[PDB]
Amino acid sequence: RVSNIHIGYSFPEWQIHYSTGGPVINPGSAFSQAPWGSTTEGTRLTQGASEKAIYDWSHGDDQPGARETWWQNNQHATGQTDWAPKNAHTSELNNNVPAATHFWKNSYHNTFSPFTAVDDHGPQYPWGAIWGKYPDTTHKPMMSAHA
Amino acid sequence: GSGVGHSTGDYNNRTEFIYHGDEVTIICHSTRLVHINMSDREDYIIYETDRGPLFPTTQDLQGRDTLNDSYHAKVETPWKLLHANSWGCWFSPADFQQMITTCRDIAPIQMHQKIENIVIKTVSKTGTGETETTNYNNDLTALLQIAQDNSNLLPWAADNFYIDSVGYVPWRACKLPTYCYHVDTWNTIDINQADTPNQWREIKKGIQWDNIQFTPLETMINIDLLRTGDAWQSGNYTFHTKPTNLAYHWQSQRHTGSCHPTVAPLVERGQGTNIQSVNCWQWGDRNNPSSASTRVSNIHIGYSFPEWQIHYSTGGPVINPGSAFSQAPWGSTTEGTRLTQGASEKAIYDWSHGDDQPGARETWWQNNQHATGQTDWAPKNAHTSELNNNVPAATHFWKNSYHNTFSPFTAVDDHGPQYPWGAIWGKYPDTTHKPMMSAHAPFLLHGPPGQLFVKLAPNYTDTLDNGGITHPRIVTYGTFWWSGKLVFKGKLRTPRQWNTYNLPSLDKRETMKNTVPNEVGHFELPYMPGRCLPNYTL
Amino acid sequence: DRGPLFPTTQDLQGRDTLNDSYHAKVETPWKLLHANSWGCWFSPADFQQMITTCRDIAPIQMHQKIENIVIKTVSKTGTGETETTNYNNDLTALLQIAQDNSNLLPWAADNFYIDSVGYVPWRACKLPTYCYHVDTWNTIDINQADTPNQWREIKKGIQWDNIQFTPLETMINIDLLRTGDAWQSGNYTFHTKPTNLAYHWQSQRHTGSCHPTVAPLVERGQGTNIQSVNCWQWGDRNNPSSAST
Amino acid sequence: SEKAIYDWSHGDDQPGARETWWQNNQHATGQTDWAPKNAHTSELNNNVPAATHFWKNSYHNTFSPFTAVDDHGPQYPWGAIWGKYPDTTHKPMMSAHAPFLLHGPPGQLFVKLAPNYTDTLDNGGITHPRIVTYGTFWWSGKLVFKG
Amino acid sequence: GSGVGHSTGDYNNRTEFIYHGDEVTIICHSTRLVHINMSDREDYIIYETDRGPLFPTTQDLQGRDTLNDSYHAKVETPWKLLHANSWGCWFSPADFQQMITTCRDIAPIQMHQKIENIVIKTVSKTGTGETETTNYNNDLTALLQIAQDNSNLLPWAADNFYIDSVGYVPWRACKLPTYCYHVDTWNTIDINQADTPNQWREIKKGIQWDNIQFTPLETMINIDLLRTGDAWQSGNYTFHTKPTNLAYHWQSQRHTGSCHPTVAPLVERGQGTNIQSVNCWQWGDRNNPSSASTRVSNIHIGYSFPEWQIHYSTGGPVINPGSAFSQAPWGSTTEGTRLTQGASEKAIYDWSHGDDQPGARETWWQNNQHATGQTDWAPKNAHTSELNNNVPAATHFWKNSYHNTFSPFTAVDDHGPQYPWGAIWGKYPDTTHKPMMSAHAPFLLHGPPGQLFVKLAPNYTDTLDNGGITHPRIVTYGTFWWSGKLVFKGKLRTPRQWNTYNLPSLDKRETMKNTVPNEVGHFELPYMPGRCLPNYTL
Repeated sequence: RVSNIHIGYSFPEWQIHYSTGGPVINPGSAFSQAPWGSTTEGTRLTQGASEKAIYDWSHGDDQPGARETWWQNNQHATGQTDWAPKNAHTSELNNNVPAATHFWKNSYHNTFSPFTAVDDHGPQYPWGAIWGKYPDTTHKPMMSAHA
Repeated sequence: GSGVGHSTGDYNNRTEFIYHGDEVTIICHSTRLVHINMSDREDYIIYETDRGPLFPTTQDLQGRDTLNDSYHAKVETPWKLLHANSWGCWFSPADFQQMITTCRDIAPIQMHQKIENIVIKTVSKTGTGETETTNYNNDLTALLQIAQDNSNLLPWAADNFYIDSVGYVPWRACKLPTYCYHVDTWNTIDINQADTPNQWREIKKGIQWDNIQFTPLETMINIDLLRTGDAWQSGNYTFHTKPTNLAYHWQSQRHTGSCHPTVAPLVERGQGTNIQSVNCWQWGDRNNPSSASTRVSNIHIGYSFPEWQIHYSTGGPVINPGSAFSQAPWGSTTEGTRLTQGASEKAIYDWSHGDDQPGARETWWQNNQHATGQTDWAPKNAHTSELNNNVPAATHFWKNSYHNTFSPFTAVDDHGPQYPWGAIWGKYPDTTHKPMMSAHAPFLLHGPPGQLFVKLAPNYTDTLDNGGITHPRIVTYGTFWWSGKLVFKGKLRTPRQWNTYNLPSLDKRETMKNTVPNEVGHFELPYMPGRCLPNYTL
Repeated sequence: DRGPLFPTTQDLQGRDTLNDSYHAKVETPWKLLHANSWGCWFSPADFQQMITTCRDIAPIQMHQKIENIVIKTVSKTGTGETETTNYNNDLTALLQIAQDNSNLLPWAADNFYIDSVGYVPWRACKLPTYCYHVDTWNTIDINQADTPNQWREIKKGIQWDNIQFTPLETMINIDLLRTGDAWQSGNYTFHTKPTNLAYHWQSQRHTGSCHPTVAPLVERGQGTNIQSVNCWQWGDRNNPSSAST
Repeated sequence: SEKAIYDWSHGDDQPGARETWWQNNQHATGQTDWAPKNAHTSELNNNVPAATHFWKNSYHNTFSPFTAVDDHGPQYPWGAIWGKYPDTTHKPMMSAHAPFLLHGPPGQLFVKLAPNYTDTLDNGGITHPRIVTYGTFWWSGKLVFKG
Repeated sequence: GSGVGHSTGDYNNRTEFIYHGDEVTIICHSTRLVHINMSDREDYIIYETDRGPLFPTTQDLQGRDTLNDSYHAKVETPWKLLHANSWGCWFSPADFQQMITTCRDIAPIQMHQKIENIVIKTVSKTGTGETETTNYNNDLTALLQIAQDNSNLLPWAADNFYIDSVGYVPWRACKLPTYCYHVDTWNTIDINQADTPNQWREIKKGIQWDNIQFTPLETMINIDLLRTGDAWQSGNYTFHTKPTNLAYHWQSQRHTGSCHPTVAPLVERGQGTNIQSVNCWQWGDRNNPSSASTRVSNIHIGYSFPEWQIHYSTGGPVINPGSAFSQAPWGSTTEGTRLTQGASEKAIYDWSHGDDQPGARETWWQNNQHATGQTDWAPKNAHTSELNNNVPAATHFWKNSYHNTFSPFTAVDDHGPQYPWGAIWGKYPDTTHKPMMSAHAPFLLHGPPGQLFVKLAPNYTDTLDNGGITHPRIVTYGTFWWSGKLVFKGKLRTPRQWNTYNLPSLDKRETMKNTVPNEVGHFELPYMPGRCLPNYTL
């Protein structure tokens, strides 16, 4: 049914950009893999632009001389979850059900469009950065991937 | 005076066009009689739904059939929702033609609305058997209760996406849809599986109860109780938005800018020749040939998108729309082969909304046929590795791909207003990134016009026991008169060309006699696009 | 016509169809004069002066003039071999000038064909003729269901029903000038943003805090990345914690 | 990358021929992202991906809300200084050639010689000869920049 | 400054639409380049003319062929006449569409005009044989002489009935017709004779010399001599007239008033039945049946006239027009059988006026096809002696008569404006009884806009002898730029109906591509009627 906007967008993930400085990750949008069966214990699905913090005794860690890891799947954001292997597209949208041909299951594409409403990570305690810096470029980013 | 026997309002449904230099002010009046009856229950309820019709129970279509899922979970309220959001509510067919002929762009300015001439009465069946007699007699002391939600505390259900609104025809009575809104539920269908391909399976299905949000209207907003002699005023509402363009754009990326230098033809019906060697900016490392196909440009008009993109979300599968464009250049026609590819859309509507006969639903499929400059259809595009004087090889050329070419350079354009059935306005989501443009309603609002809820207060019998088991109530219905005024402003249109235009008419699929009433009074409102006249983009 | 090097055959199976210049225009008797280009306003040393000494720049205001108008006619009396031509003034003759301020006419001065006033100040210049596109469908199908590795044209031609034809005479006021009078543009003020005159060399791995390392002890020695550090990593990954992720 | 084709009237050495200058944009190395060289993998964790779950050769559009990017900038001699926005609901975010996009661009200036007819113009349309005429005028302009 | 090398004017040809509430102000600018050359002679002359082509020299068609007489007698003057009277002069096709779409009625308000940028030059042929060379070189001292006739002392020749006016296309050069006017002559042809029937004979033919009136312009009005550096102003002219209605009327005498009482149909596609016994005013002594055919009415719409009425006058045979109406209800069609009966008219026009190709003349026959309410065609009417409950006998009924039913009761309606070629205004005759309405031009004026005369002063050689035999003069021609501004005012039109209109377009006989220029630049202006939209009369 028609709608004015779309919530979320697929992105090739994890996108490895080989740049002039070296390979990097190009992030996708933040979302929870919980609707798809992800859990901290058991099978972990990293797909949601999840991130891990590595920290030591000086920053919020229990014992000296070791580093502790906290992996945050962003588990409360379930409305934004769009994961490209699960999406499909068909050629014609009508009263007929598509054929085996004219249906494409497995593609990875970037659906970010003028219609997409999306949402960022937000503040992460303790370890998240509060602020960040814009680059000076003709096109500034629309939103931040961490801070 | 005021009381039982004095009328609280009058009937005004008519439009006004105020012309001053380079400015048009349209004042739309709409008055409708609304037939309301007692709620199915006095309680809020929350329930899951079935999948829907034509959802697969088997693997035989191997998942391609799962687009049919309507499954969801809602909280249904005793309240009814009354909104005017649609074009056919405010305009008659001749008023909308007047607007789209004489105006360049338009925006809504301010709005207010009223409810008055409230009548409530009860049904008493004394028939006691065959040849049964019913009596309809007033309850002078009885309450219609009205709640306007100004601060938008309640979830937004009035988007006109189910075309449930006040009627289009002024002299007919109307009925309101029941208000209800979604609750959090996971619906995740896996059509692509590692172990077992060509299968579909549901991973997580059900209501998520832990964080569920349940909001009654009683706790959120003040409710006004009205009797037969008093009336209700909305107050003024002011839109904050941008005008929408009433002209369609025919120019593609090769219809804009300076055209390639040519040698004019000497005779009649002769064609010019492109000069081979010219000064040009070319893309890539290419001088030969320097052609209009490859030359630099500041912008690009249109973008490809995977279409139709089926997004399997936490709530279920959805369509992720592409840009609106006409498939006519590729041979699409309403009759014959239909190409749905342009982000086309169909309206389903009934006798209450612009339909000819009662008891049936009519369908209007709009291919957006005037927008031919924006048309970009991914199977037809290609890409090559090197752009130079050489023609690419079989390798280094990719024909069939589906990609999203939306970039910083793309200039694109929306659907625009659709008469009768299109929504006038819509609501932004609150997210860090707001959408750049709307896929249906021409105007997205941060605060949209407040939602207006209407309900009949219950009339109990004498047997209410406080225990909960027996709370009968006497059958009751009511009617009230809804008035509203919406003001638009726009820019006056003047001829930019020598030759005559094609002024907005009736789509070839419609004829004039089906627009006017019948021997029995049946007629349907015609379709008109909000953009019926061409103009230059750049 | 299509243009040079457009395929007439299927031998290159559609890959050759990028060469299409086909279009449809309305050509006007008017000539177009614009200064839009960098080489018009700056000399090579002036542009070097600017890009050396400035961070960013934007245009502010502009005006222009036309004057010292001379019009004359050609008279060939030669009547055969050893032909003589005479160039003599018409004192009463008109140059007509139209400035389009409200942008009612289609926009043809983009400098994409590099047709502009000359770059060299001491040389004479000639203007391109003004013309603009009309609505036409050109749709080539290089990807077909029935017959692959083919190309076919679906819709080709001018769309006459809604066509727009705008003369300058009806849209804008035209000024007629004789040899003694001159023409002024009036002032024009740009509204825009500055553009940055510095290029950026930093990639996504040249920005931000660099990975912690152990500095080299000797000359031409290279530092070593510390294996275990505090970091924010993408995904569920501590090992290795690298500048890549 | 883009190439300019220009003649003696515009910055060219010899008359009667056209010269070509291909500009690879060679100073902008930080922005370089070339799709055949990028890759994406399914899971990002301490494990190295398998042969499956790694996709080398794809071509996708990674433009996202997070991307900071940068345009061509001014090109001497031949680059356009300004350009025109299209009127559409979504205006482009940045220009692919001219450094400055304008809503109203500088007005277009049109020039024509009025016709000088002979005495034989017949009003019928068949014969309207006109005497061969040419002209010269001097164009002056002043453009002000600030930076 | 001013002199040889300074231009005296600028080119403005464009229209402006000023909208204020219920009022429209249209300001039309028109500027044209006029090519003028030396007069055929510097003297006035007076001469008779031949009959014309296809006039009978024999009795074989027994007089029916004598309608072809063009015979007359004129006084031809060296002056040329320049008038803007026509619709196609002031409006472009899109401007006229804008007007007739958005306005109810309109009238011209004020007008002024100019002449400037005067160039005069001479032709010198030195070729002296084959391969001849001509030189075109300025005479800086030479005179264009201009005479505006404000008081209307000269006979009125600018009626645009020969469609000789300033050109319709702004970018093309124009040429003026020579001014000349009739002198008194008797032409009387007798097609009905007592002695010898089925013959034709001329009684009195020739110029009547005794009372003849000969008026030069030199004696009547002041003449302005202009050189290349000076320019000419008209002064302001103000029209005094009434607006003309831009809506056509479809209602006949049986489409007006209260309709006969009927019983509505119960089903779909059923038709109602007229109630047999009703209260009515009937004509005559008649109650049975009381039918919509016979019932009283205050007025009558339309009148029959003998048509085509050929009036044999003292000047020759003429057509006496009937009222304008459509023959479409009777089965007339442009293709197929054409019925000319409605006071229809044809325009003959050339490349200079709205025609596609040079060297040929194109014809447009306008049946007035939107006016169907006024249609009264005498062969179809009948009359009977008694009007009562009895049906008339074979006697007392007259079928085939041709009579003029114009009466005090008749309401009738004129042609209205015809684009491009119709005259805007006309001139009243001075007679004791002025006509009630016009047969062509929408506006009849007492003082019409003054006639403007233009002439090149003669350039003699040195051989002028004062004896009259030798007065050679050097071949000279000129060009000047004519500017004018005509202001119109009218009433804004608003929708009176629910359903959409048919907005003014292009006649089925025209297509859009013939309106726009060609590969070689050939195009023709489309026909539009000034009344393209319906409205209720009474």
